[PDB]
Amino acid sequence: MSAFEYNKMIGHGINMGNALEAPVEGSWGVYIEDEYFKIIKERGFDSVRIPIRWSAHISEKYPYEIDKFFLDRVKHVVDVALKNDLVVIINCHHFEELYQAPDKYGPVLVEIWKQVAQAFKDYPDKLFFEIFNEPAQNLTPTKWNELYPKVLGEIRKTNPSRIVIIDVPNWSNYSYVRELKLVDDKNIIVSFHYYEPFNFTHQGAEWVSPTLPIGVKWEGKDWEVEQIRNHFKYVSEWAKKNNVPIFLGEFGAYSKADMESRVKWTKTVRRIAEEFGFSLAYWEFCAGFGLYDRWTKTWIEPLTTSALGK
Ligand SMILES: OC[C@H]1O[C@H](O)[C@H](O)[C@@H](O)[C@@H]1O
Ligand SMILES: OC[C@H]1O[C@H](O)[C@H](O)[C@@H](O)[C@@H]1O
Ligand SMILES: OC[C@H]1O[C@H](O)[C@H](O)[C@@H](O)[C@@H]1O
Repeated sequence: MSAFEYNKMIGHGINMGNALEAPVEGSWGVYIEDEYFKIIKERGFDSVRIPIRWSAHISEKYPYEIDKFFLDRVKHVVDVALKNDLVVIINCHHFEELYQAPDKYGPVLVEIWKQVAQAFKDYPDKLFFEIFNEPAQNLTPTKWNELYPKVLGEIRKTNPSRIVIIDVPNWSNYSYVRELKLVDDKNIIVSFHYYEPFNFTHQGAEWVSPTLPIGVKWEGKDWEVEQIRNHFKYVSEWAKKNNVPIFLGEFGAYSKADMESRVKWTKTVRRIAEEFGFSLAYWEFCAGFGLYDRWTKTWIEPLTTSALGK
């Protein structure tokens, strides 16, 4: 039961976006209904990645205790996901203070994972932990390389062998993969995110400032495919050198991009990842990058097939 076998269990997955990583669940548009996981399994996904903003559910002061009600909610969500025979990834996501002052908030992340690891320690091996989403800014490659092992150390005290996913630093952009220093732990998976070209995938996304213009195409030209292949080969050669499996944790193009381009970009990214033995998770389930319409109760096609491969 090696890290590579567990990586294959992640397989082709999907992110439950705009839910538990909002300040409050539902305030970004998605409340996780129990049936969503049955719906996700039924379509053919192997896994679900669940972004969680734990940092908005803890006391301001030490020992940064996680709200009991929030913790039981997450427990319930995990329970239902696992009962639907999915692999489940829970993370810490959008810890804004960590990006600004990691020397101060690094110990807070440790305490958060102390508590989450303790609550989930007896869960089946199909639940994975992911220490942090997209280290960046003040949480530099170097500080991340210092911080993550300490959180991992803490996790290992109660969960000796559970799969733990380590994000690439600098927003987990592919090109920073070589900056990540690896530990001796043999039950880890390295994760990067892919949104290239950013002016395609995030065109018209109001949350980017300035808002990128729309009308950007992705056409599947040989040169366009090759861009993607070269980026992933770079991740691939590093990973093989270091004997670590790779998880493409997020990839997607915003719905304000033209559908034809989205289908081509999405299917190309998925195929290239499969080619390098990367597991993957589409961003995201049902909102602005979404594959599933909650109201019409239908998966958008062929985009969903482009994301999933079936
Ligand atoms: O990543 C942050 C933002 O992403 C997207 O814009 C979501 O629609 C929004 O809910 C969130 O504020
Ligand atoms: O979630 C934060 C996002 O925007 C950032 O600029 C990163 O470069 C990108 O990898 C990520 O998707
Ligand atoms: O969908 C809203 C945004 O924030 C999320 O955390 C995603 O990771 C990123 O890809 C996107 O830009």
